[PDB]
Amino acid sequence: GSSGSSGIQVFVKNPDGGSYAYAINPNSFILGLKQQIEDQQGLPKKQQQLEFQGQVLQDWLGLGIYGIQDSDTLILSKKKGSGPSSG
Repeated sequence: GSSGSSGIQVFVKNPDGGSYAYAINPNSFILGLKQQIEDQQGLPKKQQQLEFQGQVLQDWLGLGIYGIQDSDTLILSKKKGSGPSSG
């Protein structure tokens, strides 16, 4: 387990059947959190899409801009599709 007086703990529910508690500052940018999921899970950000209360969290929108709090849940869904251009 982990802990930290500073920062909020969010649960990332994967489309598989589980959830992982991630650590990220509330002032940080959304993208920041995603990265951690791309380096931990290996899944590409462009794919990983977290939605809250039915809203797409941008990258330039801090975790606060929306109003996210600690002990919150985040749904993960891979972009259903694939382009012929892979870089």
